[PDB]
Amino acid sequence: GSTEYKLVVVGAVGVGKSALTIQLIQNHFVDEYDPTIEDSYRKQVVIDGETCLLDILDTAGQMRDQYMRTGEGFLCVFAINNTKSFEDIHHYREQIKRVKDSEDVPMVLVGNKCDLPSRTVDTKQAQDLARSYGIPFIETSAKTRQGVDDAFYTLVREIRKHKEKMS
Ligand SMILES: Nc1nc2c(ncn2[C@@H]2O[C@H](COP(=O)(O)OP(=O)(O)NP(=O)(O)O)[C@@H](O)[C@H]2O)c(=O)[nH]1
Ligand SMILES: [Mg+2]
Repeated sequence: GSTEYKLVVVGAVGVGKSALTIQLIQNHFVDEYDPTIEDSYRKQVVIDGETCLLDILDTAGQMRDQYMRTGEGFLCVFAINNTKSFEDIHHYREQIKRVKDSEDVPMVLVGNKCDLPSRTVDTKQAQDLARSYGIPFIETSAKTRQGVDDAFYTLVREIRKHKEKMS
């Protein structure tokens, strides 16, 4: 078996967690909203010449300790027209560090819905927060597929760097 990576997608209700994950796995988008309880998915990919098995947990917007314990890296999603969702990232991250007992947990900040018109969260404020945390920031649109593969592949790169360092 090729290296397995356990990725967990977290963020507020309605930000696009499910829409990003379904683009990655099935290559389509839907407008209809079906709220998530707890979903999981598996996908084989090649990243930087290496075959990876991605094991993805797609979490509910509104159980937390257990997924924080199992995940190796976290996709922290907000929507660019949802100020509260952006503010919520601080609270997710604190809960993660506390569960892992560690200042260093692989994470990627994702600002989704970049296809929409009136953004209430600006790029600079998100870039600033990612610089503070020492993690990457990626803008995405699950509607168009812009950035989707980059978001997940970057998270795997962050997990690889963390194993190297911990060694
Ligand atoms: N314009 C646009 N709409 C999107 C985008 N991503 C998701 N949406 C829309 O936003 C709504 C919520 O998407 P969804 O994937 O269900 O969000 P979620 O974060 O999984 N919700 P939950 O926490 O309840 O499981 C749907 O109407 C969906 O089509 C996007 O990038 N752009
Ligand atoms: Mg969902």
